[PDB]
Amino acid sequence: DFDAIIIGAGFGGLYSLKKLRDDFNLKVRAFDRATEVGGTWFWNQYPGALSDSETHLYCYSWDKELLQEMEIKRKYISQPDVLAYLKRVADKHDLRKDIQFETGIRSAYFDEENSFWNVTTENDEKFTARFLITALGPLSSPNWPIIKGIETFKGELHHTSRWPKDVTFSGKRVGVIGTGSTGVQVITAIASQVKHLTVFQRSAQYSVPIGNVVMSETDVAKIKENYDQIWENVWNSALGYGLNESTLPTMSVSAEERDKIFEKAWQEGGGFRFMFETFGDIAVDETANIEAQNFIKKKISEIVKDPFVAKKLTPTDLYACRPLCDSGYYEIFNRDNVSLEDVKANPIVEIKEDCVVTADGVEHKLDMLICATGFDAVDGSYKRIDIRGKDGISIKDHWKDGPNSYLGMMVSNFPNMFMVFGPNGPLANSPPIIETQVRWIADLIGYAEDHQINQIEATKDAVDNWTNTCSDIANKTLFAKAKTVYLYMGGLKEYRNQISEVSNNNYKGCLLKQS
Ligand SMILES: Cc1cc2nc3c(=O)[nH]c(=O)nc-3n(C[C@H](O)[C@H](O)[C@H](O)COP(=O)(O)OP(=O)(O)OC[C@H]3O[C@@H](n4cnc5c(N)ncnc54)[C@H](O)[C@@H]3O)c2cc1C
Ligand SMILES: NC(=O)C1=CN([C@@H]2O[C@H](COP(=O)(O)OP(=O)(O)OC[C@H]3O[C@@H](n4cnc5c(N)ncnc54)[C@H](OP(=O)(O)O)[C@@H]3O)[C@@H](O)[C@H]2O)C=CC1
Repeated sequence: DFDAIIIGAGFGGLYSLKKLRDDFNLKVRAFDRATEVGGTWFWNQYPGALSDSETHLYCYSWDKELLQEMEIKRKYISQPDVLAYLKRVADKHDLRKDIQFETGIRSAYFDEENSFWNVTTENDEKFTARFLITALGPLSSPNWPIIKGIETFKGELHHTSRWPKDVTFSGKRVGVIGTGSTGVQVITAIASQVKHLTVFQRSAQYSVPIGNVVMSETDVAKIKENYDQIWENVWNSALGYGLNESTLPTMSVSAEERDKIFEKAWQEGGGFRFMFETFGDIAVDETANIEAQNFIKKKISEIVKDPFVAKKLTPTDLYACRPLCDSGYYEIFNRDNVSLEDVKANPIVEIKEDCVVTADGVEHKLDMLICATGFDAVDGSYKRIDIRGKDGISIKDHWKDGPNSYLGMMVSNFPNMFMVFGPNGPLANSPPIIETQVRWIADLIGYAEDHQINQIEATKDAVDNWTNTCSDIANKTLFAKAKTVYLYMGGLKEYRNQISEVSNNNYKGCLLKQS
């Protein structure tokens, strides 16, 4: 028996464990398939892996001594350094003694008689707990491209999600399929290391410089001396990225003024900075969105000296989402050892023992093929567990059409289960989201223990209520004319207001059962 079982030992699961064990004195065990803490920062060790958030904000805020001890080496933080940070958190707070590593959870079945969860590992070990905390992260299974003959390739074949140690690039012909955030990071990191690089691009996206520079001891001292105000700014913001979130309409200033504002953000770096510190309506007004696109289009044409390559890199969609972030991506395509293939116009039709074949019949001979082709959607990690709630309803069937929840944390028919960084949550920097959710869930569990209530479940109506306010906010946005509602788009501050009103009003929308 435990009071709570936690699935996952990334950012989300580690603070869940700290909060429930040490602040609410509950008996807790966490599980992870990994051999070490860190979650996605343990699993994802591909070349160029880098935070989107600046280093001083991509971390916990709840341990003030840890903040003052923070290593802030560069403006953004690389994967080995995030992993080392989370390892330090687990060291300082004695967390691993209550984490069972190398242990996958195969099933969790709710026992309506006892009002607790029966949790079974992949090695048939059974544990019981009143509450189930699912901290599964935003990514499900690695998505491989479905291409005839991929199994015949005899060279090195790697998905970015399983990047092996000891990979060497010198002298090799390498291909990369995929040009999302991970593909851009990999391509930028390895182009100078390989004999030849072929990029297989299905859809060009916009990318802005990230501006990753070293941090002087003075830069760092200025942050740490003001850290309380910095976090207060996070909690009162929509995105939690430390931005000065603009209200200025894009088309309310002159062309010369507009160019200077975009250039300012371009030089300082960051994708959210470009989209939301410049002007206030780029995600809302079609004309504003096109102006932002055209700024980046002009940059691509200036950086990439061959205009035919520049055209291939230039996105074609009418409206644009938030741009990627890079450390020298477009410059890569000026190199003599880089070839860009548009596989919308010239699709991949076959992989053979030594090559990728495109529809023009060209054999692209490769020593190594890197699939930066992404992951299944967030609800996949839930459906990959055999989770059965009331009446034995499985989460696979409950979410057959997509995920739906209350506040991003509670699922109807699944009592005493609480999601951390689950579907239908806010779009903001993730550590502040996870801290917000862990603290709300722990307060709810604490109120349960005080009031002797043993079953907490959100109602069908509350879920539909949450789905509607997500739909209503999203429909003021361009993001239907671009690439169930997966995200609450009201921002971090309003999300915290939303869940504060629920807890202040006796957990409206939650069925509470007393024993
Ligand atoms: C390179 C990179 C940069 C990023 N930068 C940012 C950024 O700047 N800002 C931002 O907001 N987000 C960013 N993200 C995304 C987000 O911050 C991370 O996904 C975040 O660390 C998620 O933490 P988590 O604990 O919620 O999930 P994860 O770190 O994904 O941890 C989930 C864990 O659950 C375990 N698990 C799952 N199913 C089971 C099971 N059945 N049994 C046992 N264990 C299981 C997994 O093994 C995994 O270890 C970035 C992601 C990457 C890859
Ligand atoms: N640094 C990071 O990696 C971070 C990632 N994230 C999130 O993590 C998730 C994963 O990012 P990423 O790993 O880049 O995965 P993405 O899904 O974002 O991009 C996948 C890439 O592979 C291409 N692709 C997929 N299938 C095929 C195919 N069959 N043939 C050819 N090309 C294909 C896609 O092209 P198309 O566009 O045509 O499908 C796209 O270019 C995203 O949701 C991202 O927002 C968030 C923060 C940081």
